[PDB]
Amino acid sequence: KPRIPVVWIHGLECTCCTESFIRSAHPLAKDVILSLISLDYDDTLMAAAGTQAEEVFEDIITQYNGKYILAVEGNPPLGEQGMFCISSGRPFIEKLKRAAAGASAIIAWGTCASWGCVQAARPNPTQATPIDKVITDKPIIKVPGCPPIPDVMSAIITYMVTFDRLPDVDRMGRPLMFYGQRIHDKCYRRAHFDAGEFVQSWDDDAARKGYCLYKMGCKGPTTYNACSSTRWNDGVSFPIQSGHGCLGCAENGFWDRGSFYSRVV
Amino acid sequence: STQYETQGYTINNAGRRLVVDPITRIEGHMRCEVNINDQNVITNAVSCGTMFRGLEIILQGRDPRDAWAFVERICGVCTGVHALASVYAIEDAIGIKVPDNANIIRNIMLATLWCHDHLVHFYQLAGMDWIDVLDALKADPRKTSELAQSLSSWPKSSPGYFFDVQNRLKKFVEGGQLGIFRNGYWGHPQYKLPPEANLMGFAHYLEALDFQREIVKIHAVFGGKNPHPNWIVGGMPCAINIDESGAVGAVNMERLNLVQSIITRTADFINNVMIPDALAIGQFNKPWSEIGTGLSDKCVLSYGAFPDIANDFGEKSLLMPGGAVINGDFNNVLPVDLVDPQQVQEFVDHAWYRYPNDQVGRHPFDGITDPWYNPGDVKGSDTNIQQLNEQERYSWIKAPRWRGNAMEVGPLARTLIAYHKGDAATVESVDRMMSALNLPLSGIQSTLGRILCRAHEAQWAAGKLQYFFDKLMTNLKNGNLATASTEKWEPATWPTECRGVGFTEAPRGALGHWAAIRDGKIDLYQCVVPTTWNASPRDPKGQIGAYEAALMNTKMAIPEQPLEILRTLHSFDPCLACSTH
Ligand code: SF4
Ligand code: FCO
Ligand code: SF3
Ligand code: F3S
Ligand SMILES: [Cl-]
Ligand SMILES: [Cl-]
Ligand SMILES: [Li+]
Ligand SMILES: [Mg+2]
Ligand code: 3NI
Repeated sequence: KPRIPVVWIHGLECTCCTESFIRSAHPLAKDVILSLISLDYDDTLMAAAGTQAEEVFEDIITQYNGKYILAVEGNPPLGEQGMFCISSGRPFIEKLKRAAAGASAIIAWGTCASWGCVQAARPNPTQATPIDKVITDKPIIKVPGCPPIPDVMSAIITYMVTFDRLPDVDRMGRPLMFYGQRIHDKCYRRAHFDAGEFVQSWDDDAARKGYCLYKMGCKGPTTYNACSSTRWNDGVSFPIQSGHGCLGCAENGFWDRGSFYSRVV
Repeated sequence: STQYETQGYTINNAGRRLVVDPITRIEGHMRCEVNINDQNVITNAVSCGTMFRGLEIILQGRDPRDAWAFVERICGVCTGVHALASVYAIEDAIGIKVPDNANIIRNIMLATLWCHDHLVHFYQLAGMDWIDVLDALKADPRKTSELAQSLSSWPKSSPGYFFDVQNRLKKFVEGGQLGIFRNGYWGHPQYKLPPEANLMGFAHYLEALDFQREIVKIHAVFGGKNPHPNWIVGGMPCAINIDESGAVGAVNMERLNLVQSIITRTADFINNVMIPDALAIGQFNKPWSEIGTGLSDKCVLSYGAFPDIANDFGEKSLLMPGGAVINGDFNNVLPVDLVDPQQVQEFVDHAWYRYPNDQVGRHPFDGITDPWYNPGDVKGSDTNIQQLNEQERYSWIKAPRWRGNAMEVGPLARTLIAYHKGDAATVESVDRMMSALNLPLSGIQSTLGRILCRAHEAQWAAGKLQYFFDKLMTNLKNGNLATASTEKWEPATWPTECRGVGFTEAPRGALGHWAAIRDGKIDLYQCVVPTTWNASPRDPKGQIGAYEAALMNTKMAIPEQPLEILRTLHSFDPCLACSTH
């Protein structure tokens, strides 16, 4: 049976979301690519380069016009006529718009594509802009996080393939399944928060007993994600479990809400 | 057209111009242009970074304790290495010493990155330049099994296994949905592996794609998550508790047991899959020991890495040697000082940035990141580059030099430095490796050599993982559990004005972060990253960087199909997000 065509493009980014994707434990990324979708264009993994890659891009968006999913990693810069990010000699934004026009729906992977992430932090030298500010006529599913959880990425993929539909979303376009609740509302250290049992400085007796990281600047109370339930890397850990407060990395403008070590207001 | 001489090369932009944009199977955005002569030989090469984000600008005004988190996002492929450089730099500026366990865990984080990054590069990035995936469909599964078993003790080698892999590829291809294999260079005369070796390599590509996910569980234990683990100025946040109440809330014996199981499996896979495959690529592609030499027989650079004595970054402490060779004089390995303003300098006369005087290079403590998109007279327009003008500004990458010399960095560079400083393990390993291929030592200074050194390094790093883990366990047995120093955590304890350098060897080569702190905030933060060195554009003397030099003089069999270009570029493992930051 034919597999659903997927075009994956990259703007200004660090590639962590692509890296997170291939960490998937179930299904393995190998099995997603071989059996679940047809990953028809992807700069990180494809054999073809240059004019050969351009030919694949053109061929796929033409042949499957209206029928492919567009995955976007990173974002377009509006500064310097878009030439902070250049693809085939032209502004990345042109490639974004062309790919978006033929897509049935768009997945905005990561805080970059969803909101802006680090390049959009003050003073945003390139005028990096999230996808939904440029593409205004297409369904966009935001999957934020820096990067999002590997098995969250693959679970969203398998949901769409299995149920033949987009996941239901909150008012910001995030899948309710994984972004409906706060880190702090499923945090295994919540008992300590409620008891007033806090780490006060690194490696103190409190830290060695796994006490709450609130006074160390944990942004769990204002951050929506699955990290404290689904956890990371096949359920091995998450930021808080390994001793560091949540940075807020799934939330819009998290880089610019004061120091990571200042308390939630 | 124009012609000039530099570094033993004749740079000639006469003849047919070829453009490769996008470069794929790299991180980030790169454009390459070459000119070829009537013999289809490259006479000019142009390396262009086609992205910029401006982390050096963004870091201004941040709390120095927060810096690692921002700069970690320079790159998701070499994830963690910028956070390490950052905490080193801030600690150097403020005057902070970390506890021994923190240093050991940081070394573990780095060695884990080396293993992961090198493994995935070999298979997922460079692999398809050497392995003809479609040609695997012609392989005899029994002959493939026999080949695999002649090269390695790796268990997974049955004829039925190779038949299953082949059949899966066959069904994948049959429907016409070739995905990442579409419009590839399959059948190119430079693909030299027999069908059985293509099927073996493709099977291993899939095994590596599965396995790589397990390696990073080490980052998850100590750093919470991968990609983008967490760190702190003063050590690491992963407090240890082995034998007291509350060990369920810390790094305990079960967590350490997990780490040990990953280390063993990581060494096993690298030693028995990647190493034999790299040697096999060597055996079937020996002419590539003479292609893509570039600067590797002229100028190479390592800062050194893995300080084994906590807080000591001197020669006696670093397990990975630093030093510089220039003018092809490998008998004189030179000491490197990252504070010396006459050593590391960056030029922008051929890059998209403003300096008050673009004819001079600036040490990073005097660095300036003032972006200026000005491509001059391309064929095309400002928003439609048909041909970059390499006589003027052509890249978002700055041009680093060392004492005014253009240098190669990375696994080959490091190997040559260690070999020539007389590191006994390196000499023995290199000599044995070239002997196995019946090639002279000079054969390492090539595109093939870069690949062989990278594999050797993955083996070296997997061994060091065990070494560091044992070091950690030894401290624990002696009741030494400390993972953070907090004496100078509070801004009130810092010097009002100070500056520091954090350096290491990232998977792709020499990495430095230069930071100045004033009044509790980042006053300046300048990065010079390994791919910045290698993918560098030209300087005021017209000297070419490692990529451009490595491409020079290269024969192409079919100009329209840039396989030889991709082979040599991919051999450096380009990370474009790193190069531009
Ligand atoms: S560690 Fe963070 S998310 Fe968990 S209970 Fe404390 S403040 Fe909430
Ligand atoms: N390795 C790596 Fe990334 C680059 N270049 C860094 O630092
Ligand atoms: Fe996966 S590219 Fe990495 S920076 Fe924060 S999401 Fe962006
Ligand atoms: S920093 Fe990000 S990874 Fe999860 S725990 Fe916080 S949202
Ligand atoms: Cl793209
Ligand atoms: Cl953001
Ligand atoms: Li020119
Ligand atoms: Mg820089
Ligand atoms: Ni990188």
